[PDB]
Amino acid sequence: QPVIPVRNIYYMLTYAWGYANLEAIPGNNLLDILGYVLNKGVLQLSRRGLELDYNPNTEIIPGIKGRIEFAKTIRGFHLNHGKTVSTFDMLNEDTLANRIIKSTLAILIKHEKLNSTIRDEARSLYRKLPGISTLHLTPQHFSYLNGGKNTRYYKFVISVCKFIVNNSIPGQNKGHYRFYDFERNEKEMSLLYQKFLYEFCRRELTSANTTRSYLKWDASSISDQSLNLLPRMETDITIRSSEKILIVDAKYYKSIFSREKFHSQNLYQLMNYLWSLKPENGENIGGLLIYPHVDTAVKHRYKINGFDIGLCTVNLGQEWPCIHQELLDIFDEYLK
Amino acid sequence: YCLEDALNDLFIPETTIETILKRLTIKKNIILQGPPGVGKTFVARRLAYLLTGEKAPQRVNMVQFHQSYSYEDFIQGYRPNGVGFRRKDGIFYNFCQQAKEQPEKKYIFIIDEINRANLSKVFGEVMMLMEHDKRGENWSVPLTYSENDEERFYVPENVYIIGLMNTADRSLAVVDYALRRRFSFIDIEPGFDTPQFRNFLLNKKAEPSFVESLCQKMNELNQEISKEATILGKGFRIGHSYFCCGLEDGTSPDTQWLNEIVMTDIAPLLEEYFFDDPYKQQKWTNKLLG
Amino acid sequence: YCLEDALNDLFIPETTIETILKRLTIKKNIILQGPPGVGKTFVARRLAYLLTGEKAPQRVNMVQFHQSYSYEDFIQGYRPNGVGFRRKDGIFYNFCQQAKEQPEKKYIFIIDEINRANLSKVFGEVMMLMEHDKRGENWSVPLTYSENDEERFYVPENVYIIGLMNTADRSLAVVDYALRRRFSFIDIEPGFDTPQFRNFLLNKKAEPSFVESLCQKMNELNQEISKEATILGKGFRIGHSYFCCGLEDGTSPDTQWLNEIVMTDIAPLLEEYFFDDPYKQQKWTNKLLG
Amino acid sequence: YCLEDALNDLFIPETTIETILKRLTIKKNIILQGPPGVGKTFVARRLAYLLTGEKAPQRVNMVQFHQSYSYEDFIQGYRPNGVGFRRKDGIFYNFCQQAKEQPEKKYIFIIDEINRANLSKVFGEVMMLMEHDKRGENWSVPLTYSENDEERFYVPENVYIIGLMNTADRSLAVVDYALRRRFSFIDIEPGFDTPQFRNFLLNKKAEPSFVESLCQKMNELNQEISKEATILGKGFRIGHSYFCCGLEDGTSPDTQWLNEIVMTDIAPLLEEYFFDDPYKQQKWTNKLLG
Amino acid sequence: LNDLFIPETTIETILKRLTIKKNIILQGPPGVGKTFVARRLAYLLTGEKAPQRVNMVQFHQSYSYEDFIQGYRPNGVGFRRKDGIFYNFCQQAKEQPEKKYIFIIDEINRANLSKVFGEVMMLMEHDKRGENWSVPLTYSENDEERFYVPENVYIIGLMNTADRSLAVVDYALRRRFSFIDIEPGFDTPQFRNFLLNKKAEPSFVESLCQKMNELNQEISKEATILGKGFRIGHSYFCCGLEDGTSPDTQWLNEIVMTDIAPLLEEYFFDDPYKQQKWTNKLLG
Amino acid sequence: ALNDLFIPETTIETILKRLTIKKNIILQGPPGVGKTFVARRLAYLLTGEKAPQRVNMVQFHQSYSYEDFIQGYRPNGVGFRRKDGIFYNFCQQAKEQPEKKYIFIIDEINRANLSKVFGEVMMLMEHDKRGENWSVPLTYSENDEERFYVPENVYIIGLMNTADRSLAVVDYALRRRFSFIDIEPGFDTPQFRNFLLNKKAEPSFVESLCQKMNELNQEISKEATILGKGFRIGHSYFCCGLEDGTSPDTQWLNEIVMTDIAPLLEEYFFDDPYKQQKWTNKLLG
Ligand SMILES: Nc1nc2c(ncn2[C@@H]2O[C@H](COP(=O)(O)OP(=O)(O)NP(=O)(O)O)[C@@H](O)[C@H]2O)c(=O)[nH]1
Ligand SMILES: Nc1nc2c(ncn2[C@@H]2O[C@H](COP(=O)(O)OP(=O)(O)NP(=O)(O)O)[C@@H](O)[C@H]2O)c(=O)[nH]1
Ligand SMILES: Nc1nc2c(ncn2[C@@H]2O[C@H](COP(=O)(O)OP(=O)(O)NP(=O)(O)O)[C@@H](O)[C@H]2O)c(=O)[nH]1
Ligand SMILES: Nc1nc2c(ncn2[C@@H]2O[C@H](COP(=O)(O)OP(=O)(O)O)[C@@H](O)[C@H]2O)c(=O)[nH]1
Ligand SMILES: Nc1nc2c(ncn2[C@@H]2O[C@H](COP(=O)(O)OP(=O)(O)O)[C@@H](O)[C@H]2O)c(=O)[nH]1
Ligand SMILES: [Mg+2]
Ligand SMILES: [Mg+2]
Ligand SMILES: [Mg+2]
Repeated sequence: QPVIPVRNIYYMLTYAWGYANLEAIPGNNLLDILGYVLNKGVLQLSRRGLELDYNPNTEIIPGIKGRIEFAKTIRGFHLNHGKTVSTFDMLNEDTLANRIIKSTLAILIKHEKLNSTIRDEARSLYRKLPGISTLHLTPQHFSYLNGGKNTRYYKFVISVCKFIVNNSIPGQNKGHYRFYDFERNEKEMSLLYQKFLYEFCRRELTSANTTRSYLKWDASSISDQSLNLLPRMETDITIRSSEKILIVDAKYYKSIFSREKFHSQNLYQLMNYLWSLKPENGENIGGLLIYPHVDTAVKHRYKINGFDIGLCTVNLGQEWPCIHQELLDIFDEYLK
Repeated sequence: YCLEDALNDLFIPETTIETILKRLTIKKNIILQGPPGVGKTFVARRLAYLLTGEKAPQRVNMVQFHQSYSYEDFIQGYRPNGVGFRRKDGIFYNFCQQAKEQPEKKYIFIIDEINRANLSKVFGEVMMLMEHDKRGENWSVPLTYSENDEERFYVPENVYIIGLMNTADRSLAVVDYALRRRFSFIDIEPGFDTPQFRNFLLNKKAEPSFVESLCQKMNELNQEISKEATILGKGFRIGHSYFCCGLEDGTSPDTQWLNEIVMTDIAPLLEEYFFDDPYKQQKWTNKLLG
Repeated sequence: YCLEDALNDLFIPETTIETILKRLTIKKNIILQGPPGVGKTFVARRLAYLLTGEKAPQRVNMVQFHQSYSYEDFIQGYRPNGVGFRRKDGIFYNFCQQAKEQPEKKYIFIIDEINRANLSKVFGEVMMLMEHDKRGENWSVPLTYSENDEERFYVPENVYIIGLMNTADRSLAVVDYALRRRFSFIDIEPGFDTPQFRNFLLNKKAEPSFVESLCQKMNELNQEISKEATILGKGFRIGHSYFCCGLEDGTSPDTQWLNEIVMTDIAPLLEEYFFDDPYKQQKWTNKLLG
Repeated sequence: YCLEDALNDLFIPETTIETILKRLTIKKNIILQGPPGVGKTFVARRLAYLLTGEKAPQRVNMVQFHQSYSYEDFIQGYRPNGVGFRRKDGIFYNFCQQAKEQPEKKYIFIIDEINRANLSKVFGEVMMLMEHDKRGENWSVPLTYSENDEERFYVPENVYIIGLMNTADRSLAVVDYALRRRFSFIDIEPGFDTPQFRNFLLNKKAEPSFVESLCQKMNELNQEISKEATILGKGFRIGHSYFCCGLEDGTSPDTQWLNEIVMTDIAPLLEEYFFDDPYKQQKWTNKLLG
Repeated sequence: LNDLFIPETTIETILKRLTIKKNIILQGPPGVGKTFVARRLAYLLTGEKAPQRVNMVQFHQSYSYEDFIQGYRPNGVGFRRKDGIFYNFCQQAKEQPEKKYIFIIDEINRANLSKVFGEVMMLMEHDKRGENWSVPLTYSENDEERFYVPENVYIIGLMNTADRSLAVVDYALRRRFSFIDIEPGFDTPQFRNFLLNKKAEPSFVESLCQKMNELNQEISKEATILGKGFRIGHSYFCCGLEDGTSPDTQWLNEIVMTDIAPLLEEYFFDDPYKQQKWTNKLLG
Repeated sequence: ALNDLFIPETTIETILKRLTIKKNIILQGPPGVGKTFVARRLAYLLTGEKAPQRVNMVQFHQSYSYEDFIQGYRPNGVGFRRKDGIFYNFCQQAKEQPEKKYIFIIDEINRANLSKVFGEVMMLMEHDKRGENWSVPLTYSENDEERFYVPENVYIIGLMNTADRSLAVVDYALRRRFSFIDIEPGFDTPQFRNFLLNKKAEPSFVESLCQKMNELNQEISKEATILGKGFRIGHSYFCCGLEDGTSPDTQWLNEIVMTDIAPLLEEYFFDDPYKQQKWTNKLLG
C-alpha cells in the first residue's frame, strides 16, 4: 500500500493552485502539514492586515449618519421618536473571504487526528477573531469568490480552506471530523497531477509556449455536422515551441507503482490526439507519457506510427528540489 | 381576444400554456420561473387577455417590483402633502376595488421581478388573504392603517396574480419562503428545440440548415451550463431572445448577424460566467462562430 | 457633424464605431467596457453628436454613478421643502419627458461608471422599460410614488442610453444577468497598435523609431497582463491615456519624457498590480526605460 | 513665500520636490506615499505655498479622511438646519466655488490619509471631473441632489489636489485602479542618508561620529525590511520622525538619548514587524546600541 | 507615590515621556492598576487633586466619532449637531491654557481607534497642536470654523494586552502614542510592604510571590499564543482586605477559585488538567 | 427562603459573599434551574426585608437598546419628549436611600450587546467606578447641569443560561465586569428530597429519581464538545404539579418526562432517536 510521502503532495497542490519551512513540523500526515500552512498563513496576513471591505448598512439610528433615506424615514414615521433610516458604510473584517477562514479554523480544531500544538495555536486564532461570524460552509460560498477581488495571498489560504472543507468526514463523534485519505484515490490524485503539470509548465518553461488545446475530429458524418456522439477530446497539455510541438498525457495509477503487467490505457487516447491534430507550422509532432513512480525513474522512447512517443516515470518520494530538476530534464530531452 | 392571434407567434409549446392556464384558474397565484430571454413578460400580457377574452387595459395592471417597493405604496399608506399626511389607497387596493364591481369578469395583476423585493414587506397582511382558498368577504380583514376596525379589505376571488421571476442570479438559491406557499412555480424552458422558434426564422429568409446548426450549438451550450450546480445552475442558461431581435428591418439572418450577436451579447456573458477558465470561453466562442 | 469630424483624433478603429452604431440603433442601449484610459468617456460625448447628427447640448445628458445613487434620485423620490416634504421628479424622469417632447430628434442619456451602483435599485421600474421592444405607450407602467390618479411612465422610443463600465475593478461588475441582457457590451481595446494613435505622436515632433518602439514594449507588457486570469485578467491591461497627455506645450516625446511617465505612474501601478515579487516589477520598468 | 525658505529644514531631496511640482502642475492631482514619519503632512502645507508662491491660508483647505466620511459631507447632501432639513454644500463644493471667484490664483486641497475613506463613494461624481483634461464648463455634470439638469458642477482648472497616503497598512490601499490613474503617485523615502538631515543633528551640538553611525545603522535596518517584500514591503520601513523630534529643549543627541527612544518606540514596533522571530528582534535592537 | 506597587523609575519614565511626547499608552494585563496609575499620575502632573480636569472614558466596539467629537443627534425640537465630549473637553482646556487637562481612554484596544478619533489622529501629535494645524471637521458646516487640539492637553491610553485582535494593525497610531509596558509587580517590595503592614506573615508573602511568578513564567514561555501581556495582575489582592480580615491561606483560596480560575480557563482553553495543576499549585 | 432553595447552602452563602463585595454578578446555568426564583429570594435575602419595590426586573433581547433601558425619545401627542428608562429611573429611586440595597435582575443578558444597551454607563457599573465622583453626562442630556451616576447601593444580577451550543465564547464585556457563578441542578441536595418527603413521596421513588436523573446528567455532560456541563437538566419541571394539591406518583413522572424532558432530550441530541428512546425509556422504568 505505497503512496507518495505526504509532504511532497503539498508542493503539487501549490502549483495546482498557482499560488515555507516544513522541516519543523513532525506530523507526517497531510492535515498536520496543511493546518500549519493555514495557521501560519493567517498570521502572515494579520501582520500586513486582513481585508477590510466597506459594507453599506441601512439601519434605524438616532441621528444622521451618512445619507438619510427619506422614504423609509417618513413611511415608518421614525422622525417622531428621533430616528432616521440612514445609509452608511461600516468597515469590517467580516467579509466572505474572511469568514471562510474562521469557519475552516473550527473544522481544523474539531479534527480528531491532529497535532496538539497545531490545535492550540488555531484555537487561539479563532478566539483572536471575535467580530467575524462563523459560517456553515458549502462549495456554493467559494463559487461566489471566484471573482478574485482578494489579493494573491488570500487566494492561497482560501484554496487551502477549500481543500479542507471538501476533504472533511465525520469520525468517532458527531461533532468531530476526520480527514479523507486523499492519497489512496487515483481520480483526485490524477486530477491534481494533470493540473500540477499544466501549471508547472507555464512557470518553468518560459522558453516554450504552453496551452491546453481543444481538438476536433477529422471526421465528417453524413448524418450530423455536430458529431456530439463522438468523444469530447481536449488535450491534457500541449507545450508548443517553434522547433517542436508536444502533447503530454499524464495519469496516476496504483498498478504502475508495482514494479509485471503494465497499465498504459491512457496511450489509446494519445495517438488520436496526434492524428486529429494537424500542424500549420509543420515542424514536428511528438508525444510523452509521464507517470509517477516511487523508487526510480526510467525513460523509454518509441517510433510507433511515424510519431515520436515517450514513456517515462519520475521517482516521487526522492526529494522535491531534485524532482524539479528531473521534471525539467525530461521535457528538455523530448521537447528538443 | 382570440387565441389565434396569441399563440402562433409564441415559441412556448401549446402544451405548457395549457398547463399554465389550468393552474391560474385553479390557484390564481402563479409564478413563471425562467431565465432571461424566454418571454416571461411577453406571455403574461397575452395570457391576461386570453383569460378575459378581450383587449381591455382596465382589467389588467402591470408593475415591477424592486427593493424600494413597500407596503405603504402598494396597498395603503400615508403620503406627505405640503405639510399634512394624507392616507392614500395603493395600487392593489385600488385595483381590487375595481374588481369588486365586476365579479364575473376576470382581473389580472402582473408583478414582474418579484424576487427583488421581499414579498412580506410589500404585501404584508395581505399575503394571508392573497392565497387562493382564503378569498372572499368571509375572510375580510381590517388593514394596518385603517382608521377603524370596521373598514375591511378582502382580495376578491376574481383577481388572479401573475409573477415573473428570473433564476439568473446566485442569491436566489435561497428562494423566499413567502413565494413557494402562496405562488405555484411554472418553469419556462429556453426552447431552442421548438418548431415555432424555427418557423419564425424561416419566414425571415433563413436557410433551414443554418437554423438547425444553431440549435445544436445552443442546446449543447445550455447543456454544459446545466451540468454545473456550484457556479452555474440550470437557470443561468441562455435564452432565445437575442436571436429574435434585430430582424425587423429585413436584414437576412447569416453568420455575420450571428457574429455581431455573439461578440456583443453571448461572448462577454460567458466571460462573466466562466471567469476561472478563460480557455473555456474560447472553446465555445469559436464553436458558436463555427 | 459627421463621422469624419469625430474620428479625426479618436484612436479607436472605425470598425467599432460603426459596430457601436449598428447595435445602438437597433438595441438602443449599450455599454462600452474597457480598461481605464481608452477614451470611453471621450467617445461617448462625441457619439451623441453623431446620432442626433448635430451639436446640441440639450439633447444630451451626462451623469456618473457614485454608489450612492438611488431611485429617489434617478426617477422619483421625496425631497424636503421648507417645513414639509414634496415629491420631486428625478433626472431621468425629467429627461424622458423632454425626450417625448419631440420624437423625431434623438435624445442621449450617458451614464459613466454604470458598473458601480446597484443598478437594480436605481432603475427599478425602468429596467423593463429601457429595452427597445418595451418602449412606447403600449407598455405604460405606473411608478412607485405616482399619484393616486393613474399616471404612467414609458421610456420613449427616441431615447438612447450609453454606459461606461471600466473592467479593472472586478468586484464592481454587473452580475445581474437579467440586467446584462438589456445592454450590449462593446469591448474597447487599448489602441496602441493602430496608426491613428501613432500619427498623433508623430505630428508632435516625434521620431517614428521611438513611437514604434513604444508600442512594441507596451504590447509585450499587456500580454503578460492578459495571460494571467487569476488576479490580473485581460481587462486590466494598460490604457493609452497616459501617453496622450502632457505634450500640448510642445514637449517632444523622448525617453527622458517616458522616464517621467514610467517612474511616476506606471511603476507604482505595476507594483500594486503584481505585489508578489519585486523582480518582476524591476524587469518591466527597466524594459520600458531600456 | 519662496522655494528656498522651505528647503532649509526639509529632509526630502530637492530632486523629488521638483518632480512633485512638475507633476502637480501637469496632472493637477498627486498622492504622496511613504512610511509613517517622513513628513508627508509636513511638506504638503509647505508645497502649497511654493506652488501658489504666496503664504495664503485662505486658498488652502486641509482635511483628514476617515471611515466616517461620505459624499454627503464632502460634496453635497441633505442635512438638518433645525426643525427643517436643507441641502448643505459640502466642504469641497464650497472650496471649488471659492476657486471659481478667482481663476488666476491656484487653490490647493490637501487630503491627509486619503486611503482610509472609501474614495469611490466619497468623491463619486468628482472621480471623473478631477482629471486634468476634464476640468471646465464643457464637462459640467449635474449632481445627485441637484434640482435639475441645468444645475451642474465642474471642477475649476486652478484646483490642485494633494493626497497623503501611508503605505504601512495594506488593508487600506488605493486599489481602485480607475482612481489610481487620476492621481500621480510620488513615493517618499525616509531620507536618513542626506546632508540636510545631518545638518539638523549636527547643528544641535551633536557628535559627527554618532550621526554617521546612526545613519549607517538605520539604512541597513530599512533595507532588511524592504528585502522581505512578501512579509513587509519597502513602504513599512522606519521613518526619521522618531529621531527628529524631541530635541527642541536643547538636549544634545548622545548615545544615551538614542537608547532611550528605541526602548519606548522602536522596540515594540520591531516586535510587531517581526512577530515570529524573537531572536531577530534582539539582533537589530542590540545592533543600534552596540 | 506611596502605595503604588510599580517601580519609581517606570513612573519617572512615564512623566518625562508624557510631558515630552504628550501621548502615552499604558499597556499591560488586567489587574496591574493601569487606571489607578493614570488617575494618580494625572494628579501628579496637574499638581493638584482636581477631578474636573481629568475625564475618563471606556471605549467599546460600538463607540463612534458621532459620540466622541462631533455628531448629529436629536434634541427635543429636532435634530442638531451635538459636540461630543472630546470637542467639548478640548474647548474646556482651551478656556484655561496654563493648567494641564488630561484625558484617559480605557479599553482603547476594542474600538477602531481611527474611526473614533478620525480627524484628530493627526492633530493629537505634540508638534501638530495649534491654530495653524487646524482642520475643518467632517460635520462642520463651513471650512473657516476648524478644530485644533490645544498644547496643554495630554492623552493617556489604557490598553489591555489580554485580547490580541488580528483585525487591524496600525503602525501610524503607534507613532503618536509612546507605548509603556506595565509589569504586575509581585517582586516589588512596595506591594509586599502593603501586605506586611496589614499583618501578613513574613513567609506567606514570600511564598505567594514564588507561587505567582512560577505561574507567570509559564504563561510567558510560549510567546506566540500567550505572553508577558497575558500574565496575571496583582490588583485582586488589593481589594477585599481593608475590611479587617488579615491575609491567610484560606483568603488566597477564595480569590483563586473566585478570580484566577476563570482567567486560567480562557488562557488554557479546553485543557482542564493544566488548569488543575496550576490552580492546585496556588493552594499549596 | 433558605429551606425552600434547592441549591447547596454553601453556594447560597458564597453568592452573597461575592455579590456584596463585587457588586456585580451573573448566574449561568441550565434552563429549569430556578435562576429567576433564586435571584428574587436571594435579592430579598440580601436586603432581608422582602420588599418587592427595591427589586426591578428586566429581560434582554436583541432589539433591547439604550432608548428603553436608560433614556430615550418617544413621541408625544405632538412632537416628542425625552422618556426616562428603567435603570435611570431605578437608580434615581435608590439614590434617596443609600443604606438600603437595591437589586436589578437582567435576564438573558448574553443575548444583547451590553455596550449598545448600557452605553456610557457600562464603565459606571464596574464597582470600582461608583458614586458621585464618577459622574458622566449622558448622550441625550443636552445640558451639563445634571449628571448620571450609579450609586453604591445598587447591585446587578444577571441571568444567563448555558442551554444552547449555538452560543460562542462569552462577550469580553461581561467577563471583565461580572463574576461568573455556575449553578448545579441540585437533585442530590437534601433540600429537594425533603421537599418530596414532606409531600408523602416514597423514599424509594424519591431516591431512585435522584439516581436516575444523575445517570442522565453524567452522560449528557460526558460529551466533550457538543453537550457540556452546562446542558444538564434542571429540576424546575419537578416542582410544578406537586404542591398545588396533587400527590407524587410514578405516573406523574411519566407525564413529566413526556412533557418537557422527552422533547428537551431530542433538542440537545437532535441526531439519533434510539439514543433518545433508551434514556427516555430508562426514566420511565
Ligand atoms: N416574437 C416573439 N418574441 C419573443 C418570444 N419569446 C420571447 N420573445 C421576445 O423576447 C423579448 C424579451 O422577452 P422578455 O419576456 O422580456 O424576457 P424576460 O424574461 O422578461 N427578461 P428578463 O428575465 O430579464 O426580465 C421580447 O421581444 C419578447 O417578445 C416569442 O416566442 N416570440
Ligand atoms: N486626444 C485624444 N485623447 C484621447 C484619445 N483617446 C483617449 N484619450 C484621452 O485619454 C484620457 C482619458 O480617457 P477616458 O475616456 O476618460 O478613459 P476612461 O475609461 O473613461 N477613464 P476611466 O476608466 O478612468 O473612467 C482623456 O484625455 C482622453 O481624451 C484620443 O483618441 N485622442
Ligand atoms: N523639523 C522637521 N520635522 C520633520 C521633518 N520631516 C518630517 N518631520 C516631522 O515628522 C513628524 C510627522 O510628519 P508627518 O508628515 O505627519 O509624517 P507622516 O508619515 O505623514 N505620518 P502619518 O503618515 O502617520 O500621517 C512631524 O514632527 C514632522 O515635522 C523635517 O524635515 N524637519
Ligand atoms: N495600592 C495600590 N492599589 C492598586 C494598585 N494597582 C491597582 N490597585 C487597585 O486595584 C483596583 C483595580 O484596579 P483596575 O484599574 O481595575 O485594574 P486595571 O485596570 O486592570 O489596571 C483599584 O482599587 C486599584 O486602585 C497598586 O499598584 N497599588
Ligand atoms: N417552589 C419552588 N420552586 C422552585 C424552586 N426552584 C425553582 N423553582 C421553580 O421553577 C420555576 C423557575 O424555573 P426557571 O429555571 O427559572 O425557568 P427558566 O428561567 O425559564 O429557565 C418556578 O416555578 C420556580 O418557582 C424552589 O426551590 N422552590
Ligand atoms: Mg421581464
Ligand atoms: Mg470615464
Ligand atoms: Mg500625516
